[PDB]
Parts: sequence; C-alpha cells; structure tokens
Amino acid sequence: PGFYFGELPLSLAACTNQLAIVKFLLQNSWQPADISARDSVGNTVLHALVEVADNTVDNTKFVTSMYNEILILGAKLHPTLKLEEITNRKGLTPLALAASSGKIGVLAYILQREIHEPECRHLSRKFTEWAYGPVHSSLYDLSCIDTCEKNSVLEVIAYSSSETPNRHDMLLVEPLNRLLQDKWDRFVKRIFYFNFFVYCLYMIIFTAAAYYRPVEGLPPYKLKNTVGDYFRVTGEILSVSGGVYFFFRGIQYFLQRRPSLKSLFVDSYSEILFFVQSLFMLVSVVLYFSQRKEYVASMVFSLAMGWTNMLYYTRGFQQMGIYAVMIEKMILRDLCRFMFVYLVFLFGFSTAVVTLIEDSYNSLYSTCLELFKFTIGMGDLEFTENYDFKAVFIILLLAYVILTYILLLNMLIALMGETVNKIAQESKNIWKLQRAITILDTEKSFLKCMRKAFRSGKLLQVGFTPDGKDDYRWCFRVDE
Amino acid sequence: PGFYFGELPLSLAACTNQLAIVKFLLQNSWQPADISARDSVGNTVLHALVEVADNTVDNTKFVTSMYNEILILGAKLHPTLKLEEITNRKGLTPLALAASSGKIGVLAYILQREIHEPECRHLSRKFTEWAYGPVHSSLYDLSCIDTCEKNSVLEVIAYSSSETPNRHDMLLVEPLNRLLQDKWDRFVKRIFYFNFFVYCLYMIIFTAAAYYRPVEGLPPYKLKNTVGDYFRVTGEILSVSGGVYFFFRGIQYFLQRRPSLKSLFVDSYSEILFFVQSLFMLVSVVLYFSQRKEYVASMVFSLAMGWTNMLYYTRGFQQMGIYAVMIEKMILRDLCRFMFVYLVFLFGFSTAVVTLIEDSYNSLYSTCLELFKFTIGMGDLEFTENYDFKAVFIILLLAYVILTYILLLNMLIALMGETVNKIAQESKNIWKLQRAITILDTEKSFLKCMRKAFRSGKLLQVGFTPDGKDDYRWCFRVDE
Amino acid sequence: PGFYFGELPLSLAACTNQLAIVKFLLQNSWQPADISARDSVGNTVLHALVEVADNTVDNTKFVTSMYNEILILGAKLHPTLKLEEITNRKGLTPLALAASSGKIGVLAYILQREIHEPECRHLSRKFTEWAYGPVHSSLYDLSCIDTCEKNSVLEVIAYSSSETPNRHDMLLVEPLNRLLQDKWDRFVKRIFYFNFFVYCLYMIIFTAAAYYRPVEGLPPYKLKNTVGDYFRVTGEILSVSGGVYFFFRGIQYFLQRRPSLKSLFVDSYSEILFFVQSLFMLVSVVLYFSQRKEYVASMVFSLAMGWTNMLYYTRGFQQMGIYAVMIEKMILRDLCRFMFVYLVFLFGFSTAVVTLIEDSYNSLYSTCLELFKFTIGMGDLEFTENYDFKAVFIILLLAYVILTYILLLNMLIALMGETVNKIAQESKNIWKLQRAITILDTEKSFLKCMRKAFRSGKLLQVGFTPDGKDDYRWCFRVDE
Amino acid sequence: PGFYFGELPLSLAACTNQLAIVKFLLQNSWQPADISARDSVGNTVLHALVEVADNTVDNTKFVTSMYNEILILGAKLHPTLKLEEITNRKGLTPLALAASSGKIGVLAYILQREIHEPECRHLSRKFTEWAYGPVHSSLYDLSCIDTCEKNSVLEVIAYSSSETPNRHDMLLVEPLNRLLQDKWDRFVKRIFYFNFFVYCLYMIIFTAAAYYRPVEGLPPYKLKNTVGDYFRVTGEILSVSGGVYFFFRGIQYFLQRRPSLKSLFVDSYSEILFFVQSLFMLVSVVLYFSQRKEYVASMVFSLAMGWTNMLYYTRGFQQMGIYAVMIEKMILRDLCRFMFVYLVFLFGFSTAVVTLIEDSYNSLYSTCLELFKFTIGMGDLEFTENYDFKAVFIILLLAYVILTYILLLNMLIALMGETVNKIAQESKNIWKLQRAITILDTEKSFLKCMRKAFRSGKLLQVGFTPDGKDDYRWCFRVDE
Ligand SMILES: C=C(C)[C@]12C[C@@H](C)[C@@]34O[C@](Cc5ccccc5)(O[C@@H]1[C@@H]3C=C(COC(=O)Cc1ccc(O)c(OC)c1)C[C@]1(O)C(=O)C(C)=C[C@@H]41)O2
Ligand SMILES: C=C(C)[C@]12C[C@@H](C)[C@@]34O[C@](Cc5ccccc5)(O[C@@H]1[C@@H]3C=C(COC(=O)Cc1ccc(O)c(OC)c1)C[C@]1(O)C(=O)C(C)=C[C@@H]41)O2
Repeated sequence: PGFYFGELPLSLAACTNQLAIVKFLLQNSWQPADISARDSVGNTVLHALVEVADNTVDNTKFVTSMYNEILILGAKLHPTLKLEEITNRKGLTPLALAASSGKIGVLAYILQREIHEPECRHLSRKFTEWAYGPVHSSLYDLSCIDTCEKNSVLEVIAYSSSETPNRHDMLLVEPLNRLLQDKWDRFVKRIFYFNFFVYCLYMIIFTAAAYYRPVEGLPPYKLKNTVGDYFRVTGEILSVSGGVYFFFRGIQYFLQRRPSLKSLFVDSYSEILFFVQSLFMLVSVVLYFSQRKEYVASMVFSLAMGWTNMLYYTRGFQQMGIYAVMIEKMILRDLCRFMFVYLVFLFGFSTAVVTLIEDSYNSLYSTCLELFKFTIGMGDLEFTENYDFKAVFIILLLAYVILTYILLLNMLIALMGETVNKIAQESKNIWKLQRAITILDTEKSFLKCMRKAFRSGKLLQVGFTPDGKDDYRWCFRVDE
Repeated sequence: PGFYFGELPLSLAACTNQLAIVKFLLQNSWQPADISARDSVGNTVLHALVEVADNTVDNTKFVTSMYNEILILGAKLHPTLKLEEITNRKGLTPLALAASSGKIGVLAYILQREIHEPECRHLSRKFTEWAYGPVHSSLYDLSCIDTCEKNSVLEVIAYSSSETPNRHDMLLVEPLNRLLQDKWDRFVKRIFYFNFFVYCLYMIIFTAAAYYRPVEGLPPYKLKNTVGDYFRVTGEILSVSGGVYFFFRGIQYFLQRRPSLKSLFVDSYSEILFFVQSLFMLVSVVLYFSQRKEYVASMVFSLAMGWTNMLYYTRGFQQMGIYAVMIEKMILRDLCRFMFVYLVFLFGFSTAVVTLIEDSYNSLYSTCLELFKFTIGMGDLEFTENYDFKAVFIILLLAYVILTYILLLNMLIALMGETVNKIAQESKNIWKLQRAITILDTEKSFLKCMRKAFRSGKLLQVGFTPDGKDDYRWCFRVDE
Repeated sequence: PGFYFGELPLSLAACTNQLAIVKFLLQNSWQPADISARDSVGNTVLHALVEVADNTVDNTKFVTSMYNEILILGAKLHPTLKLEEITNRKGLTPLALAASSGKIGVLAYILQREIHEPECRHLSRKFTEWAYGPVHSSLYDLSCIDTCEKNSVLEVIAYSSSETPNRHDMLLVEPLNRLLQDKWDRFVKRIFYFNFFVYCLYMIIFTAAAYYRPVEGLPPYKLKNTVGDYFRVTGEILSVSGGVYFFFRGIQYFLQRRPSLKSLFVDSYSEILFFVQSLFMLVSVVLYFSQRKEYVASMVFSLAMGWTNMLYYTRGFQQMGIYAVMIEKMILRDLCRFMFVYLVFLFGFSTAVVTLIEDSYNSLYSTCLELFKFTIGMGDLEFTENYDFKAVFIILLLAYVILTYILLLNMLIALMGETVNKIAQESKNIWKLQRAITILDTEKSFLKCMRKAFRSGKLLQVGFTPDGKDDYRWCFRVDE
Repeated sequence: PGFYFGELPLSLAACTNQLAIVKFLLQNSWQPADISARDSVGNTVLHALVEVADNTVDNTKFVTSMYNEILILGAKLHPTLKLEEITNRKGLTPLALAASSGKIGVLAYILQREIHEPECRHLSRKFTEWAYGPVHSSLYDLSCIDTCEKNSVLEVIAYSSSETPNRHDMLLVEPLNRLLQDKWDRFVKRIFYFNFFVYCLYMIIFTAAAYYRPVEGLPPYKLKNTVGDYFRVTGEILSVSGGVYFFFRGIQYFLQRRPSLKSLFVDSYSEILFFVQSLFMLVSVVLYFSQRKEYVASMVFSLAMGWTNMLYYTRGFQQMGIYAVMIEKMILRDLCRFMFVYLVFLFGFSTAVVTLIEDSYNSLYSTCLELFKFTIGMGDLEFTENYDFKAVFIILLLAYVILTYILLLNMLIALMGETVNKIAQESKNIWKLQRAITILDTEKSFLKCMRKAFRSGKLLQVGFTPDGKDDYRWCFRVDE
C-alpha cells in the first residue's frame, strides 16, 4: 500500500486524468489548491505527473494535456510564484526529473510548449520571427541546459547510469540536437582534433622510446652525453608524463561521477581502459627505478593498450565510430558467452588427450596449445607417433575438430550476424551520445579559461513577462 | 465413417457453436441435461469442450463462452457435485486435458475466470484486494498446479513428449510464470547453484585422479602408504561413486518418465548424455578390475564427456542458456544432413584419388585423412610425387577443394545463419521450459525431507460457497 | 497485328468481361452461337478463356465467372456434345492449356467445380458423401490425370520446360497434392527405396572392383582361376552393366522429352549427370580393350561422379532433399558468376608475379598454383628468396591476399547468405516437383507389367447425367 | 533575411498552391502575368515550380496540377510563344532542371503529359495510335533526348555528380527505359562486345609480350632478325599503343566532364583506374628508354591492373554486373573502416612484441609480417625460442589472435552481410545507370561518322498545331 494521495489529492487526480477535482480545488472557500507546497518526500505535483508517464501515445496525450492545464492553472491562480523552478529532495526540476527518468514525451512538451494568450506568454518555449511557406525561423529561449549551476540537462542525460530506458533516444529532439551540432561545429571540433593529433604524437614518441630501450639488464641505465641518450630519456620523460596525466584524469572522472560498480564495466568503458593503461605505465616506472628487469614486461602492456585506445578517437567520425562501437559491444556482451563454451570444449578434449597418451606433448599446457591450434587452421592430426590406443586418440581429435572448428566457430559467425542485424540502428544513437559526452567534457575543461560558447544571445526575445520587467534567456534560433 | 454425435449432441452443438440446444436440454421435462454422468469412453462433456479448441480467436471465444455457460448451468442444476473434478479414463481433468493437448486459450480461461454473482462465486479464479491507478493487487486461488496428486499442471506440461503444439508456450501465462519465477527466487536457485558447484568439484577431482594414473601396465595397481596413493585412490573412489550415482539417477528418470524411443533422442537429451557418461565410467571400472590395460580408453571418453556435460548447467543463466540450447539444436537436427553430404563428397573423391595412384598414401584411410585436411586449412596439393596421370590427379583435387572447402562449408555457414535467424525467439521459451523441468525435479527430490514450499496460504479468502462451508485453496498474490 | 475480333467476337467479349454479347449470340434466330466449332488456328473459345488469364484476383474472378457462365450456356444449347474434350491444333484441352501455361487460378477452379442443379451437374468436380461439422468427406471424379492417353495433366506440368511461371506452385492444390501423396505412400515409396539400395550396392561393387585393379600395365589382364580374379572380373562386368544401363536410360529420357538445349542444363540436371557418368564408364571400357594404360584415367571420373550422384536420391527425404537442391542451385547459377571474378584476379596477379621474378616457381603454372593456395590457407608470403624488386613483389602479394582472401571470399559468403534467405521457400516446392517427377517415371516404367495403381474406383457416384447413362470416372475420396 | 517575394508573387502562389492569385494575375487589365520574362537570376516561373518539388505524393499532385494549369493558361493567353523552351542562366529547360535536380515526379509528368482539347493538343507528350483492350500503342514525340544541342536529358541524368537524390531512379520511367533498351538492342550491343573482344586481345598480347621480356639487364635490347624478336617488339608496340590510347581517352573524359575532385573518387571510378593503368604503362616506357632496369617494376603494375580492369566490361552482363558493382562498393566504402581498425591492432601488438623480445625477428617489419600471417591461417605461436618473459609474450600473442582472427574478421563478415542486404536493390539501378553511361559514350564516339540511330521517325502524328503547319519531332512508339 501507499501513494501520494495523502494530504495531496491533486497528484492522484492528475494520475487519474480526473481534472474536475483539479479545477475544483482552485479557490474553494473550504480549502484552496495549494499546488506550490512541496510534499513530505520533497517533490511537487509537477514531479508526480512526470512519474506517471510511459511514452506511449495515449499516456503521452493524457499526461501532456494534464500537465499543460495544471501549469496554466498554477500561473493564473498564483502569478507571484513559479512552479517549474521548485526542486525535489535531490534537486531535480520537472525538466530534470523527466530527463533523468527518460520521459521522452514530457521532455518533448517541456522544450516545445507555446502560449497564445496574454499575460502568460512567459510559459512558451518556441517563438517565431520569420514565416515563409517552405521554411520558418523559430526560436527557443531555453535556460538550464548549458549551465544550470545545479545540474544541466545534458549533464543529467549524458551521465545517467544506463538505467534510463531512453538513455540515448531523447537527444534526437531538435532543441538539443541542434545545440549539440552547433557546439560541435563552432569550437569543439577543433579542440577534439587537436587532442587527437596530440595523442597520436604521444604514442609515436612512446613507441620510439620503448623500442630503443637499452638492451643491457639491471636498470636504471647511465646516460651518455651523446644525442641518442638525450632523445631516449626525453622520450621516456614524455611517456611517463602522459601516463601520470591519464592517471589523474581517470581518477578525477571516477570521483566526479562515481558510478555504481556494476555500471562501471558496462559504461565508462573508455575511461577504465585509459586508466588501466596509466596503471601499467606507473607500475612500469616503479619497477624501472626498483632495479628490476621486469619493467619491460609491464611497459609493453601499456604500449599494447596505448595503440588500441586510439579507437577511442573514432568517435568524431560517424562513418567509422559506428564501426568502432561494435568491438566494445561484442567484447562486453558476446565474448564471455562464447569463451566459456570454447574453454569447456578445449579443456575437456585437452585433458582427455593428455591423460590418454603417456610414456614433449606430455604436459597439459602443450596439448592445450596444440588443440587451440585447430582454431587458427594449423592443426596437424598427427602430433604424436607410436602411442597406445591410436584409434581412440584419432576419434577424440576428429570429434574435437568437428565440434569446434566446423560448428562452434560457424555458430559464432551466425550469432554475430544476428546481433549485428539487431543493432543496426542502435549504434548510431550510441555514437551521438558518445559525441554528446565528448562535447560536455570539452566544454567543462576548456583548457584556457575561455567560456564564450553561449547560444544565439540574451536579447529581449519574449517581452511578455508577468511583471513589467524584461526577459533575458540566451535565446537560440532554428530555421524550420 | 462415424462421428461423436452418438448419445451426446452437445459435442455437435459445440462443434457448430449452437448454444440453444444447451439451454433446451438444460431442464426439459421430457429429459433434462445429465451433465454429471460420464461418457462411455470415460470422459465428460467438459473434456469434449477442451478437445474442440484450436487456440484461434473465434474458436477461443466460442469454446470459452460455451464452457462458461455449461459450468454455470451445472452449478445451478446440480449444486451438490463438482464437474471439473471428474476424471476421464486416463485420469485427466479438463484442466489437465487442456494442458496435455496444448490448448492455450482454454488454459488461459480456466486459471483466469471470474464471477460477479452470488451462490456461485466459488468458481472465480482471480480476486482483487487493492486497486490503485497504475497498479492493482490481484489474487489467484490456484490449486491442482503444484501437487494435484493425480496430474499436476506442471507435470503435464513439462513432461509432454514434444508432440504438444504449444509445448513451451503454455508456461508464459501469468499464473504459471509468476509461480515458477518465485519458486526459482525463493529456494530452488540456491539448491541449483550448490549442485553446480558440487559437480564442478566432481569433475576437477576426476580429472586430477585420471591424469595421475600410474603409468605401468596391468591393473590393478598396488597401493603404497605414501600420501600420493591415498589421494589417488580416494580420487578414484569419488570418481566411480559419481559415475554410479549418475547411472542410478538416469535409470530412475527413464523408468519414471518412460518416453517413446522416438522422443528419447529429441527430448531427454541431457539425461541420455549423462547416462552415457556413467556407462563409460562403469565400463572403465569393469575393465579396470578385469586386468585389462585398455580401461584407459573407456576412462577418457567419460572424462571427455564429463567436462562437456557442464553445459547442462548453463540452463540457469538465460543469456547463456539460449546459447547452449542453440548448440544442442544444431548438433541434433542439422548435423546429420551436412555430415551425409560431406561424407559423400569426401568418400567419392578419396576413393577416386586412391584408386588412381598406385605402385604411404596408398591406403584408403590415409587418403581419406589427407582430403579431410582440406577443410581445416592444411591441404598441400602435392602430397604425391612421380605418379602417373598427374593432370588427372590435380583436376580431381582441385575439383574437390572447390567443391567442399570453397562452397560446401560456405553453404553450411549460410544455412546456420538462416536457422539462427529463425530460432532467435524460440530459444527463450525453450530455456524457460528447461528451467521449469529443473524446478520440478528439484521439488521432487528435495534432498532432506524438506517440503515447506507452498503458496501464500490456505486462509479463508473467499467464503462465498453455495454451501456454508469455507475455502482453503493455498492462495497466491500477484502485484499487477 | 492479329487480334480476336476476326470472326470470333466471343473471345473479345471474354477479353472485355461483357456477358451480354455472349448471351445475345447464344441462340439468336439471326445466327446462334456456334461455340462447338473450332477456330482456324485449331483452338476453341474455352482455350481463349484460358489465354486471357493472368492469375490476379480480379482477373481470377472475371475469368472464373465468365467461364462458368459460358460453359453452362454451351451445355444448355448443345446437350448432345461435350466442350471441354475438344482439343486444339497441338492436342491440349482447356485443362491441359491452363496447366501448360501455368494458370493457377483457372487450374484451381477447373478441378474444384460444383453445381446444385439437375441435368447439368455432370460438369461438377467435387462431390460430398459424408457431412460432419468440422470435417466433410468429399470426392473427385477427376480423370485425365494419371493416364489420359493423349497428354496427362501431371505429364504436362512435370515436363514443362521451366517457362511456366507457376512451374511448381500449381501442384500444391488438393486434387493433385493428395493424389501424389497417396501414390507415394502406397507403392512408389517401396520401389524408390529399393532402387536406392540397389544403386548403393552398385557403387560399392564398382568401388571395390576399381580399387583392386591389377597394378601391372598393358590391359587387358589375363584371368587366373583363383577366386580373386573371379570376384574382380564379376565386379567389372557388373560395373560396365550398370554403365550401359544408365546410358540407355539417359538416351531414352532425351528422346522422349527432347528439351530445348537451353533448358537442357537448367533442367534435366540429374539425367545429364548420370549420362555423363555412363559416358566416362563406356569410354573406360573402350580404352580398356584398346590396350591403353590410361583407361583408369576415365574410370575414376566415373567413380568420382558415381558417389556424388548418390545425392540424387536425397529427393525422397524432404529434410535432406531440400539441402541437396540448394547445392544444385548454387553450383549451377552462382559458380560461373564467382569463378569469372576469381580467375581474373588470380590470373592478373599470377602473371604479374611470374613476369616480375625471372633469372622453380618460374612457370606460370606453379605460380598460378602458389597464389591459388592463399585461398585454402597455405600461402607463405616468402616462396622466393634473393630476387630483384622485392618491395614490389611483396606489395603485389599483399594486394592479392587482401583482395581475394580477405574481401572476395567473405563477400562470397555474404552473397550466399542473401541468396539462401531468398530461396528459403522456393526449394520446398522444387522438392515436391522433384518427387512428382520421380513418381511419374516410377509409374511409367513399373518394371513388371503391374499397373494396379488406379484411384478409389469407378463407382456410379453421381449418376445425374443429362442422358440416362451412368458415370464411371475412377473417383477419389478426400476427407476434408 | 531574404526571400523571392520581390516582383514575382507567382512563384509564391505556386509554392502555396493558391490558384486564385495566378488566375487573377493572368490577364488583368491593370497588369497581366508576364510569365515569359526571366527573373533576375535568369530563370522563369516554370523553373520555380520545379524548384519547390519534393517527390512526395501530395507535393507531386500539387505541383503537377498547378504546372498543367499554368501551361494551359500560357497556351490560351500567349499562343505566339512557347514557355517550356525558355532557358535559365545556365541553359536548363524545366525538364532539364527537373532532371538535374532529381525531380522524379515532375520529370515523370512532363514527359508524359496529355491533352484532350483542340487548339492546344500540340503541347502533349503522349499520343495514342492503336487502342486494343489489353494493349495499346502510344507514341512520344520527345525532343532534347538524343541530341538537344545544348544538353540532352540523358546527359543531365548520366553525368550528375552523384549528389542528386534520385541519381538512377529517373531512368526507370518508360520513355527513357524503353529507349535505352532499344538502343542497346539495336546497334550498341555489337559495338560494346566488339570493344570487349578487342580489349581481351590487347591484354593477351600485353601479357605475352611482357612475360617474354629479355632477361639480360640494361635496356633497350638490340633486336635480332629472328622471328621471336619481331613478335616481341610488335607486342611491345601494341602494348604501348594501347597505353597511350587510354591516356588520351581518359584525359578527354576528364576535360569534358570535369568532376569536383571529391566525386572524382566517388564516381568516374572506372576512368581513373584505366587512366592509372596508362600512367604506369607510360612511366614504364619512359624508364625503358632511360636505360634503367626498374621499368619492369612499373610494367607489371599495369599488367596487374590491366587484367583486373576487365571487370569494367562486366557491365553489359546484368547477372554479373550486379556482382562487380558490389565489389566496387565494398572497396570504396568498407575497406577504409576495416583497414584502420586492423592496422591499429596489427601495429599495436607488433610493436609490443618487437620491443619485448630483443637480444631475425628483431625488425618491426618481420614481426609485422608474422602477426599479419595469423589472418591467413599460417601463424605458429612459437616463432621465437629461449627469450625472456615468455609468459608475457604468449599472453600478448593469444590476445592478438583472439582479437583479430577470431573476432574482427568474423565481425567483418557479418558487417558485409548487413551492407550487402541493404544494397540488394540499389545495385540493379546502379547497373542500369552504368549501362546508360556506356550507351551515351558509345553514341558520342560512334567510331566511323555513323549517326543513323534516331527514334521511330518524323511522322505527322499530332497535326494539332495552332498554326496550320505539321509536327516533325522524331516520334517513338511504345506498345503498352
Ligand atoms: C547424442 C549423442 C549420443 C552424442 C554422444 C557423443 C558421441 C557426442 O557426439 C554425438 C555426435 C557427435 C559426434 C562428433 C561430433 C559432434 C557430435 O553428440 C553427442 C555427444 C555430444 C557432445 C557435445 O555435446 C553438447 O552439445 C553439450 C551439451 C549441450 C547442451 C546440453 O543440454 C547438454 O546436455 C548435457 C550437453 C560431446 C561428446 O559427448 C563427446 O565428448 C564425444 C567424444 C563425442 C560427443 O553423439
Ligand atoms: C554440370 C556438369 C556437367 C558438371 C560435371 C562435372 C564436371 C562436375 O563439375 C561441374 C562443374 C564444377 C567443376 C568443379 C567444381 C564444381 C563444379 O558440375 C557438374 C559436376 C558436379 C559435381 C557435383 O554435383 C552435385 O552437385 C551432386 C548432385 C546434386 C544434386 C543433384 O540433383 C544431382 O543430380 C544427380 C547431383 C561433381 C562432379 O561430377 C565431379 O565429381 C567432378 C570430377 C566434377 C563435377 O560440371
């Protein structure tokens, strides 16, 4: 049991689409409609009527009409008090809550509503200046999207923990899509490409420095005044510098976002991979000054990861990022599934073969390798000669080949085909979301105290305030 | 010739959906309706009502309406006796018959009917306790589902011999789905995982014991007081103990179910595989004490099967269970086809090549192998030098390679693509059924004389019987 | 030029769906309708009504209704003579013309007529004997199907030259489907399986005889009285006997059907393959007695073909026959398409590599082979050492490998996938047609002067002729 | 700001679909509608009403109806001058603009428009001569298709820079499709096949000449009077002649068309490939007379390209052209995506392995090769023995193999599958366009001052001029 009816029937009325109670509570001498007071849980009716939504057509029309009517009534009953600005216990506005919960219909309303009545046109979002046949030039005077100073809308959407059912669908709406596209086109694109080029130089320097490590053992290695040593040690210093930089940026990301440790591996994939690179790099430098030879064994892993992480920058090239996301999705969702099956078969037949033949392929490891080799097309079928029960041996090997090489790999290919069909359209939206989070971090860091990235301007766009004062809302024009 | 009209026109009325005869026969002074007496073949009219169904929309409405009307009239005319409780020649109730024959519409009715009338409301199934806007709390008086003591519904569905057209679709209805989900969530899950862990330890012990068999010939091998021999012989005793355990459980499964020996290989797949493992294990121990060297040959097959059978426990993880099911389907129904085609090609070209070249690759076996190799990417195209008719030889080999390696394997990949596409959604229902049968065996065995797994309780929820007595039905709540 | 207005307005009326002209021309005192007289090209109006059909819904209803009306009127005006039995210049009845042209709508009508009037219901096809609610037991008096003694319907459909747009679709209609199914179930199945077993013994004997050919040269080989020679020569005699038998079978097929030499390779596939086997076998006999050693070079090509032709008998096992059909389709229509491209690439890069490197891989043949090997996963990339322009060499080889191994073969796999998707349903109908042809030849040959394979009997089922005589039509009962 | 209201509201009526304004402006005594005068940008209202089109159903009907009305009014008010003939600043007619911009609806109308009114029927396109029930014989009097003397519509469609949304759909309309089919059937097909055969002889001669280059160094090589040298030098002269011919033809293509240097690789693929062949050929002859041995390194590339370019002639065989075009698409669109990913992985693990193991495989090149080999199924997993950190080495190699061989290549196969499915239909229209461009170039060149390839003739089929004169328009008959 339990609901928000208690001490607040308006919430239940709006949930129930029974607007008569809502209009009845307005100004009754028995008891007026106190929409403006917050409930015990901290939220308001404007948040409750957001909770009802489920994005379906009938629910969309119900909740949209209910919200618009309730908002107009709030405006006319209490012109001295705004309702959309009142935050809940956590801090979310109805805009913020609808975004966080992934209520695409209510979002579509909140960023596109319009008024054709006097003394309340401050509630409209869309405004028109030029009106031609094929095309119109409308304007959005949205705030609380670029920098709301509590939680910007894009911060709420981009950093959701993948639990929002419309995690990446809502960003396709025009009032956000055009903003992201413009932010990309104006200044973010140059910063991002510059970062890409800087990283590529970083990996080239790291590869060159590592490849020319001095071959004698027992580090550290005394430097000579010759030029090769200045180049090498400079390359090393640049390499470790890059590593520690990534370490700090990774930890800053984690402390700011703090995902749930189950989302940590199914989101924030890129940050953990970069962080792990930096961890290997720092373990390497630690072992390097520790007078151990083993540091190279760590360095290469960073190197091996470093080049691979270059795929992170394929976001920013849609035609290629749409490919690059496939590896993330398959390595996360499909590799564990396949690898358990494959390791079961490999271990089963490998133990059978290795226990069968005993008196050079007498280890379990060597035979695990030899039966792995049938998956890369180098099995030989005669890796042992003059051994007992050879008929049984060959039956086992051919059973293995038929099982894994002929069937299981082909099952893998077919399943990847089906999954690729099932994510034909999803990957594009994932790419757009990846561009969005790229843009957000780009704006957040900004590298040089430069913040001149506002919308089309703070002009007196509306001029119909309920007070006699003037509006300033950083408006933004769209040629529809 | 012949029909079911004889001495029962009500079956014809249902076949034509002519309801007037029902009410006409109801209480006619010439002869009333004797609903309560059984037919000559043992069954009742309500069973005939079940047989007529075909799960389609119009047939569903016709059969549902006629069934409900007949039930109400049976209540009104003969309140002293129940009709659903009367069994047929085999023992099935209309519930049980509808389940066994796969009559999903009538099943959906029987467990979801409702009454809004006095003195017959005991016939209602669904009941309501709380009624909110978005959610309602309903209640079912499900009985004769968990343990009806003649034919439980789950017993009938789970153990159908795969001939029921809706074999796995019946379990999707709420009154069964929620029961299975709760039984899984409550206590079955821990028992199943415990079994899984126990089996994994079993296979580890078996592998370790077998790998370290003593290398000298002529078993049995005299034990030393050193610790290695105590460990090895203990491992052997545990291994053969597990084998005989599986033997007994397999034979118990067969005697309790007794499938039809055509269903035996397309259902009961897991049981026969475990049974075959145990047979190899027991043959191994028989040969072991028989002073035979070749017990190894029977050991390893069990070992090789043992690890493979671990995929049985992949039911229990849906995201992996469907994958293991796909492998089962491909090995069962698709392999025989391809293997016949492939063996025809391999044998044709192998016997042609071996008869061509004669004066080391002169056996049919060696050449069968050499041409098999072209599938796994290790054919050489020059495995013979200085032999007659080399042009003809090479034409044959290239014809073979073009035929099988280039085309037939690609035909296999494409066909697996179509089949995987065609069973993407069926496998989910197969997994759910494979969990249902697991749950049923879990309840049946219960390991420790613990049976406290009943539904929400036998409280006097309804109490609206035409007699003054009370209801005790092991209720069950659903948060709709 | 040329049209249907000339001296036959009835065909034009049919083209225009205007029955008024038909009834007016029917029995006018100025001139009645001479429907029964044949046109100058040999055909009648009933054949014209077939020509106008195009299998669409509206065309179906138009042609069906107008045909029925015209036929009833022809019966009423001229009860002394039948109209459907009058043949055209070639010999086809309207049933035969509709079948040969592939007019599925008219075919469905003509075999399923029904009349509820006296003195004309002799023209109906379907008759009812038992009438229950869900099932009825009807009968067809259909003749001119099994043996019409001029051109049976099944002969017309089965032996069409693949130009019929509904070549295999029309056999799904019940009056033919049930006939074929019963003919299969009754006696054909045993003959077919017997043939299959006989052929399998034939190939086993041939393989054994060929494998043990005497190894010395210069045939023929003098026989010894020892048992091995009696077995070998008996096997040889059986082998050649089988070859010549197939030779006669193939030539009889060609002379009876006489396809068009463009249909010859896209239909009659199985017959030409068996014929080619027999040709190689007879060539081997000729060379054998010609004191040539190279007879073996022909014998193996029979042997290699012989085993492969066993796939012909997969018709008769639907689940496997469909798969063999898919292989036939691919090897016919996709292999030329692919192999042109592949041979172009192989020849281009092979001649480039061979002209590049000159001073053991210096022949065009050896290099054609070496670059072929990259398809089967055995290319080495260093098959030449110490040769000029090695950079150019390696660029060419890697260009080749990237082109064919990585891209072309994967593209072949993808296109086979799409084609397989596009023929999922066609192949089933091809299988049914193949079984139909099997049945027809089985009935035609009949092996022992046994022809007791008629339909349900010539009983006087209808007996409502406009004359006082009785009906004898070899009826056939169907329990619908 | 800015809009085309100024001094021409007729275009605004057209884009607003308000016939009142255009009818009122038509012939008002205050001011008529001066349709015939060009606007400031050079175009007329007939072009404006094309500009607003968007090929949708409603837009199609609006623009079609209004265009027809405007033309009729032009006929009635201004019979002294035609309006469709007035060209814009560039020179396009309304049909030319509709085609160039890809306006399939208006393009379909404007070539098919018909009038059932006297004194203006001269403006119709379609005319009917024979009228049968199932068939009709219509005629098109279209001009400005074969030779417009400014720009034919086929030149407009064929040479669009791939940016037109209906690039290849416009050729599906009857007056163009039938015309192209007939042009192909009449005389073009023999010319094309003759060209194909000539080219095949050219490549055979080139291959033979190059293969038999004299093996001694230091070209040029003194000729002997023996026949082999006359054959070789003649082959060389023919080869270089072919090369220079292609050079001139390619540069003529570029200068006539002059694409945009971004479409230069998106279209004109075939021409640039042939041109590149000729460039390699000319570099080869330059180096040949330059007394350099390196000329062979250029020769082979031409040879290697030469054979490959034979796929250009696979247009002309539709059943194979659809395959060659898909190869072109994959090499252009999919190779860059995959090759970046693959090269990143190959380079990352190659540099990791090569820096790990140092003391023969110490080069980055050799290891880059060795890890490339794992794609073609010849990796060994033990290409180094007795090296430090072998556990780390093997972990890296197996990580590489699992990453690329097992996953990346299979994902490539699946992605090619989805892409080829998404272009199942587009390849057909691409082939038809590729034949259209062939036909147009064939007519342009014509090889021998032969131009007798007009339409069905200048018959006086219309004869409904507002003057008393006759129509001569090179008509063309279509038997619908
Ligand atoms: C059906 C039977 C009786 C079966 C028994 C043996 C002979 C088997 O080969 C087959 C046929 C075969 C032969 C060679 C290659 C593949 C398949 O499939 C199984 C049988 C099948 C397998 C593979 O089995 C599986 O798919 C695992 C599995 C998947 C899903 C399940 O629900 C499951 O139930 C326990 C088991 C492994 C073998 O037992 C094995 O290790 C050896 C040596 C042969 C395999 O015969
Ligand atoms: C169509 C003809 C005349 C054909 C005859 C020979 C040369 C053939 O190669 C082909 C072309 C070819 C060549 C190399 C590889 C594949 C195909 O296909 C068959 C022909 C085809 C095959 C494969 O045939 C089949 O698909 C079996 C089959 C399937 C379905 C059937 O209905 C069927 O009817 C009997 C046979 C085997 C060969 O006869 C053979 O063993 C050799 C040495 C070459 C094969 O030419």
